[PDB]
Amino acid sequence: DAMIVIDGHGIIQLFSTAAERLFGWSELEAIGQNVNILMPEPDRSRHDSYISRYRTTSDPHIIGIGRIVTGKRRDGTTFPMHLSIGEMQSGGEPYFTGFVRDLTEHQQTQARLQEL
Ligand code: HEM
Repeated sequence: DAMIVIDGHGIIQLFSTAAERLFGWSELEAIGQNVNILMPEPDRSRHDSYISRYRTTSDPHIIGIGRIVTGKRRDGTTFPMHLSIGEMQSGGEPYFTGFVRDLTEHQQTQARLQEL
């Protein structure tokens, strides 16, 4: 699906091919950018606090729990996507791997069936 790996500060570490197609950023452009560039406000400005809250409390909220959210493409367009993150440790520091399943087609099919 699309895959993104970030470090404990929300910085993109790895960014898969399918992620590039989905979000519109190339791997080099994406890497080193904060994961919040992938979501609209008000979430964008808060994401760091979310990662910060968890880091500090050690109390999971959305770890291993998939939820539907609104993502943002490079061109400004937004779209619903299913997201699940796994926590992993490497080199002593924590990393988070997210799997994204695009849901636009589902949202359109559902909107359309409702309209008809
Ligand atoms: C691109 C669309 C995304 C949106 C809209 C989004 C939104 C959110 C929200 C609302 C929260 C906190 C929810 C709560 O308090 O229960 C959160 C937490 C978090 N997100 Fe995201 N996120 C996005 C993508 C990502 C990705 C791709 C990663 C991992 C590579 C990620 C990593 C995290 C982490 C580490 C937390 C903290 C977990 C916790 O507090 O339990 N997010 N996100």
